[PDB]
Amino acid sequence: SPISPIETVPVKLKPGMDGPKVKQWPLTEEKIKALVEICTEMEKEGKISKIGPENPYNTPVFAIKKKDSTKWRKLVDFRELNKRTQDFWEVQLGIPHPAGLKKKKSVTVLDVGDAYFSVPLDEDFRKYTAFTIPSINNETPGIRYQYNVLPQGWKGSPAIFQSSMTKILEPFRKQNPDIVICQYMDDLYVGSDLEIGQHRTKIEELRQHLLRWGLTTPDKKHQKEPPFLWMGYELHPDKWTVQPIVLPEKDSWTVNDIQKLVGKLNWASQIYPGIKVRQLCKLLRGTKALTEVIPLTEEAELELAENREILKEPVHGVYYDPSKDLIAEIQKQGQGQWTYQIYQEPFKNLKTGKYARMRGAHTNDVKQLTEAVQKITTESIVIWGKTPKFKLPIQKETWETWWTEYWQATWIPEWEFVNTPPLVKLWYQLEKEPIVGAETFYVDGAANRETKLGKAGYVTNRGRQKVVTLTDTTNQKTELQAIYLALQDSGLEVNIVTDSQYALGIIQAQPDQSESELVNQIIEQLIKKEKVYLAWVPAHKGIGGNEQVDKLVSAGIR
Amino acid sequence: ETVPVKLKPGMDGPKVKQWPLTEEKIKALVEICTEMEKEGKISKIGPENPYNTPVFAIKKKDSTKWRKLVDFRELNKRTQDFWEVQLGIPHPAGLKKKKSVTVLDVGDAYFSVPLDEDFRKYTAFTIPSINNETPGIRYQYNVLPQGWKGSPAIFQSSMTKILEPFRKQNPDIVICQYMDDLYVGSDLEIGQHRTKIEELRQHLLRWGLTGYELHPDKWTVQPIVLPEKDSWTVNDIQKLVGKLNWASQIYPGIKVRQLCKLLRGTKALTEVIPLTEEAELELAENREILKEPVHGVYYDPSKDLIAEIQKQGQGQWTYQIYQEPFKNLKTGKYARHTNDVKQLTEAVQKITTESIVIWGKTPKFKLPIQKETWETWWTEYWQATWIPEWEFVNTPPLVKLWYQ
Ligand SMILES: N#Cc1cc(Cl)cc(Oc2cc(OCc3n[nH]c4nc(N)ccc34)ccc2Cl)c1
Repeated sequence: SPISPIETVPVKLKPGMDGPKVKQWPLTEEKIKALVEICTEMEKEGKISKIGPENPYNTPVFAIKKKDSTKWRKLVDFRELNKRTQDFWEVQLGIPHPAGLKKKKSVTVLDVGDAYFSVPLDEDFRKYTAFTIPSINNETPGIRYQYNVLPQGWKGSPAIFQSSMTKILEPFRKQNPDIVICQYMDDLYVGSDLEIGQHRTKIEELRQHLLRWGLTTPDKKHQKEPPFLWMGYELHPDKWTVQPIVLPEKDSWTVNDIQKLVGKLNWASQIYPGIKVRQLCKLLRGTKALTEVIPLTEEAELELAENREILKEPVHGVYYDPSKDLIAEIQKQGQGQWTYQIYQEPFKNLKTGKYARMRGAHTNDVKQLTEAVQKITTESIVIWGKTPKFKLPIQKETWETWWTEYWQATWIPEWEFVNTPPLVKLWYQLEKEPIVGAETFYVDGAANRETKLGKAGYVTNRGRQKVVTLTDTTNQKTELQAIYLALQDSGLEVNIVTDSQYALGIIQAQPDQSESELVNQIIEQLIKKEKVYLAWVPAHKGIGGNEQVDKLVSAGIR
Repeated sequence: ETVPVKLKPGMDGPKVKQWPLTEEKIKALVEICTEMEKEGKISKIGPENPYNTPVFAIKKKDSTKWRKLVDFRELNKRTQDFWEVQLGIPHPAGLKKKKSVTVLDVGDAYFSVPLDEDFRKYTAFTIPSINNETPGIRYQYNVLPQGWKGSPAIFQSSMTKILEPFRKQNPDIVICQYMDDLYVGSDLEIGQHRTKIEELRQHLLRWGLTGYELHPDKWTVQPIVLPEKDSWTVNDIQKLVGKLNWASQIYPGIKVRQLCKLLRGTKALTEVIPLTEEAELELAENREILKEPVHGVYYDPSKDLIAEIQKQGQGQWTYQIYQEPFKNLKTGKYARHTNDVKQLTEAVQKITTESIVIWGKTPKFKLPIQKETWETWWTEYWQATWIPEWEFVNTPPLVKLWYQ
């Protein structure tokens, strides 16, 4: 193998740090042997060099035999040189998504051969790669070597190799603008819209150009055929898809089977529209053993099946036409479950996906819908360099009402309503000012931090009154109780006055779902009322019947 | 020759991620960096440079040309000894006093001065590819980069020369520089001011340096506002003591004891209760109190500045700069095709420049928006050469109205 004529990268050790001096464990003759064979070869090839005992650095070597075979393997444990090596720039910070790929006439995959070894190593660093093949026991000073090229398993090899291959290609890319070259790890992905004529030829100019550089790729015939089985995906000429998802029929489900499942399912979601994983995931909560058997909940079984259905056939995605636009459609699946599909030409999807997240402790569909829009927007920038025009199941007038009166800033890029149910709405609104001839409930809540004993109640202005005793509460929970009380006994239109900024805040937000069951009943209530006015006042300030509910709920509690 | 820059002790280079960017902002950046490369201001770099600072593209203040903006916030924090407790630029108390203050971009000055060979690497940035198809293009500065607060600290000496003439001949013009910008204050007629700014750019132009009108002395109060009404209701009074009771403990010597007494027992909210006069002596005593400043509130040069913004509706946003909560150094509002983010972005810059004009430093913003939404969008509306520090928050229901 060729060892690249190219320039080298300056490599430094971390500051105030010195090369490794780890002692070589003593080996069996078979391994000392093995290693000797292996090493002389690497030296024959230029890959390593023989040093003396003047160079004090040491990194432990080890030979491992075979699974089936009788071949030996050199293993160098660069854990210390690694712990002393500087940090490098992050290799590649994200991986191409198939759907971001522009359709090309022909694409050829060139896998560099023996990459790491095909590239020099900064001469002045070499000394740190020192290793020793021990002699038979202690007797006899070992054989010392040091790398000339990038050693496998060392911190910078991935980085440097990457750089080198960027520098090597620079030229070619100049005098070859229309050819696309994806660089990934030690692979080269090449495509052009030439007729197989100049393509099959341009491929060779590259290989030759790569060869002037020490880089040996395979020739044709030994060049892979499409569909490329790359990275979890199946890359065909005019479509792409995930690699065969095989959903296991089983008698009992262990934590681990369920996990592997959710995994396969989630990966399937990139192109298999409408995959759900909520019920399945739910089972995972609390986690017993890895080997523990979970019993499929009924919803769980129903999910699993809706899934098998979607997968019971095959879906593939198209590639990217930078001229056409991007459309993104989102649909409400279930409980904080969203599904989206991106396409340029109606119904020929580039990719799909889902959004579930619980952003907050209580939330609603308008707040979730925009969270998904954000998640999709970014995702588009990443893949395509631009954002999609959106078609959301929310009415333009609902959006605007919500957007307008909300405390926090929000902004959805271009969009259009699309009557594809369930539709997004607000299940209740609070009055802006007091209902006339409606009862004023002055609610309250207390809870003794010592006994965690609580008292929830109200005192209305039609002289009505109530108080309840709660047992393992907090003030937040008593104050939410008081309001539920007032909701419970008040009918079609109320006026509620609290001193809980917390309950105020919670409710003013129009939640429609909540992590609290208390917040959920209240929601259920507010949804029933015809008119609800809710206002706040400072507490422990002789205000209205505020003090009146105070003595009520404080009596015993505080 | 170059000046030696050294990272604050016990810390090292910025390893900040590059936010993803759109195709159009990417070409804009690719072109720009090629030219800067030819002109030798930034040179490509190798894997051996672990450092990284985000970079973006803006379309300045009402401009068609793309400007490349480098987010040096991390770096500025790590070199803070150098540009602050070393090569610091003293801030003119005078500036906030002038009838007129013009802001001029002076950022192209730096392109002359070279950056210490040993500091360069700290300046790495990346021009990211789309769909991670290729390695991002990595760069490092060879000269004073704009956005890095070390540049003015260094350049400070050469700006003194550039400006000594104009100064000798205009003893009552205040010249301040905060980062890439020059702030020029004068009490002259506007035509006169404009003339001197122009006379100023001539001087600047002989050294290579190639406005935007502020009116400090006209920046007034956002006095907490109590309504005036004929016929009150339990509500309004309830709301009255509410706001009133809150303005106290922040507004030294408020009073409610009267008002409270009108609210006794449990009556409907829809109930009209006339006002006693002593209670009226209360609104007034308070109302009057509100027009006048805080008292006891002084800027602490060693403490950070905070700015909170509340979305009020109809294109209106309120805000307050303070160092201790409810110890407001300054309050105000901002008012408006302008979505929430566009508007919030502009508020953020307005306040930031006032902040610079008055104290010479920027406030840490508490923005009422989703980190994500904001992150993806702001650069669309951003036009300053600096970027302030921000953190996201949820306005406390009561704060919005107590400030309405
Ligand atoms: N293995 C592999 C692999 C992994 C990646 Cl990310 C890219 C890749 O190449 C392309 C793939 C492209 O996709 C569209 C396309 N045109 N022609 C094709 N032929 C195939 N057999 C597969 C995909 C395409 C376009 C340009 C290119 Cl260069 C190959």
